[PDB]
Amino acid sequence: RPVHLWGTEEVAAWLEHLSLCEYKDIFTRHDIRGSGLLHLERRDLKDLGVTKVGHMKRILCGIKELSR
Amino acid sequence: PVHLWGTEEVAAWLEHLSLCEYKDIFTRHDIRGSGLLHLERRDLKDLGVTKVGHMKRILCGIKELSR
Amino acid sequence: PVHLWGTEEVAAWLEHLSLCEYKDIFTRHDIRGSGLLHLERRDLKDLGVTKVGHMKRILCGIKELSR
Amino acid sequence: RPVHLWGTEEVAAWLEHLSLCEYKDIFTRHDIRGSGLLHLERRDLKDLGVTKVGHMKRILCGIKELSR
Amino acid sequence: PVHLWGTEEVAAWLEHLSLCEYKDIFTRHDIRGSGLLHLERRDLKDLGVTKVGHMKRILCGIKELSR
Amino acid sequence: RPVHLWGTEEVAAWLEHLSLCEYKDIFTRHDIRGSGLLHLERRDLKDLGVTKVGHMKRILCGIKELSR
Repeated sequence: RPVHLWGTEEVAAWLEHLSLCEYKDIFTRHDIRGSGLLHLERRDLKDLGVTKVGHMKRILCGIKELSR
Repeated sequence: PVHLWGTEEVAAWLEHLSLCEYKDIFTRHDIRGSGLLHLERRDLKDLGVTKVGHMKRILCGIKELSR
Repeated sequence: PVHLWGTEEVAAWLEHLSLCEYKDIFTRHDIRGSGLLHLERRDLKDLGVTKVGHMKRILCGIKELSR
Repeated sequence: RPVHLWGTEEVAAWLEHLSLCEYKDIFTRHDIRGSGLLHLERRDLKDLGVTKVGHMKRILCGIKELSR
Repeated sequence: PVHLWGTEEVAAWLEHLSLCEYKDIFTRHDIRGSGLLHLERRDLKDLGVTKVGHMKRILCGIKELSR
Repeated sequence: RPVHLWGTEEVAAWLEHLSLCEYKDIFTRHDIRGSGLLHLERRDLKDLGVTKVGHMKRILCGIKELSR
């Protein structure tokens, strides 16, 4: 289960875990593997479709909250 | 506790700063409690805030929240 | 050494990342070794890559090449 | 010979020097003087006809590799 | 001061760049001083300039005017 | 008088104020209200009839020079 080995579906849970299920799609289409998450930057999220800041933040912080 | 401020809890805060004119976006962007705590100049720029005196007012209202 | 990777050397790499589905363009665009080392989000977007998880996979495969 | 004083033909060599002779034409038509090179941006190259990324890159890096 | 360059003031400038062959359009389009200061790649493309080396020459002659 | 509330005639002055009176017509026909001005883009101007760059620029800059 290493954060870095999360298959695309592993990530999905996570988001669902943040109540951001509504993003499970794209995050899946863009083959967002475990590791990928760990480096998403505001722009990646913008390219990934996320726009409500409170969500980028929510996702972004859900990340530091991961590696760490 | 800020850490759990619903989107409406934040609203008050802004209104407490006399920045009510921003309660909209801050609400649309689902700016939860925690989110505030990490806004960076850019987030505010993306959030619509532009008058520096306001970005600062909001940003310091944050430093003046966690600490 | 990457710095001299012919267009086919790069190909392997991609295939090493399981991104074989990109070996085409990367070859058409005469993506030599050095070129890789400087691809920027845009180059990848121009290069056809779009699934973020891939741009990242490629980009990090690069940081994970020079360093 | 100052990079900034390269006449249009000076540039030409350079490209030929990168094995990008196939671009000597346009680069010449667009009166690409020495200095001009120094500021080409992805778009200039796209307007200049270059499309194979590996070439824009090759040219672009041939530039930092110049001024510097 | 550029900021007030009449259409003919601009003309000299171009001629100073050895881009006299453009003094026409730049004059027709009533390219006043200030206008120059904001030309963007497109304006030049609309203005007729096409040889990149010239758009650049003009554009930098501008950066090299305000600053 | 809020830039955004300029009636069609309010705009007119402005243009006349830029010595672009020769455009007061179209700008009036196209019911160019205050706010409208604030978002004109090169194309709007082209559709609006303005063609001498120095004028689009003049108008365009007369705008940033407004909101700001």
